[PDB]
Amino acid sequence: VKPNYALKFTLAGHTKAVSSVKFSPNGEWLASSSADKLIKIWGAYDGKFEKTISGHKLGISDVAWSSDSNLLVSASDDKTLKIWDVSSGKCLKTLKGHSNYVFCCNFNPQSNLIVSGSFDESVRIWDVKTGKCLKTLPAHSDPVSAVHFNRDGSLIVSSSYDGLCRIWDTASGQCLKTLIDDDNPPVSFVKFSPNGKYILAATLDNTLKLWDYSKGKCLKTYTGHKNEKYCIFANFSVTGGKWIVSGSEDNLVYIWNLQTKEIVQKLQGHTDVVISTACHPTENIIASAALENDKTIKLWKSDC
Amino acid sequence: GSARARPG
Repeated sequence: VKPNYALKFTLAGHTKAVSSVKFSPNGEWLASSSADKLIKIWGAYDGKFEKTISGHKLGISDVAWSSDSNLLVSASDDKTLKIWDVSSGKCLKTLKGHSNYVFCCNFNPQSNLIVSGSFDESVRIWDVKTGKCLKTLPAHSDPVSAVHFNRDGSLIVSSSYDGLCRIWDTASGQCLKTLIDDDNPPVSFVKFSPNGKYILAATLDNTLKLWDYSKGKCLKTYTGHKNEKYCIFANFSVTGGKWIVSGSEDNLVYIWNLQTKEIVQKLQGHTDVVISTACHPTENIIASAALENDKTIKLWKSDC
Repeated sequence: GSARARPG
């Protein structure tokens, strides 16, 4: 069977490239970050603009939700992360210590920690309550494109333009595993699978790969899209059929069958690089967002 | 802008 994602809403309002969209864990909201220095909150089901959250002095590259859906963290070119109370819109904490653009960020499931990756080639682990940087990992030798906690928070996966994917022990900060492949093309994105056993890694040779990271074996590859220049988010879609979902530099959203690797759908409508996609936690809904020549978020809905 | 929205 194949999905039939259809366009439901186009969300306009950002005045520069959108950089990242994330659904709240409770399914109610979509958060978007933008080069226009703003976070915007939208209704996940009717597409209705809810609010604007502001305070970064430069554009934002990533945003992430706490498990209880009450907080956001954003990563900015202004070298800071900010922790935000969604209901009030207030900045609760400004996390300082990176020496270049902060690129990627995430909460752990407990949501007592934040992990960040930066152009300064480090991964930092931050205390949410106090805002203090707990650890600075000399993780990579080029900008860090993605950081993600596994399901119990005990592991972090990081990716970098240096061509490496690394698995880190959260508590000890030591590197547990380094994944290298072929001629080590830049790794533009990585994240754990929902069950925590796999990682999905994007490389700028137009390729996504599913890895058993402990065994160091590439189980799947997903190709056919265009990804040579940008750090594009990819996703496991698990609310219906088991798909892989990714944006693309040919302005399309691609959806693959996870097991067969075949493309099962291509979503048309954006007019610039689809830098970010996200999958709704309970419904067969995709959010997609695109760069400067587009500036919109689209919501798509499928029967499976 | 933002680093993610720039090529590299």
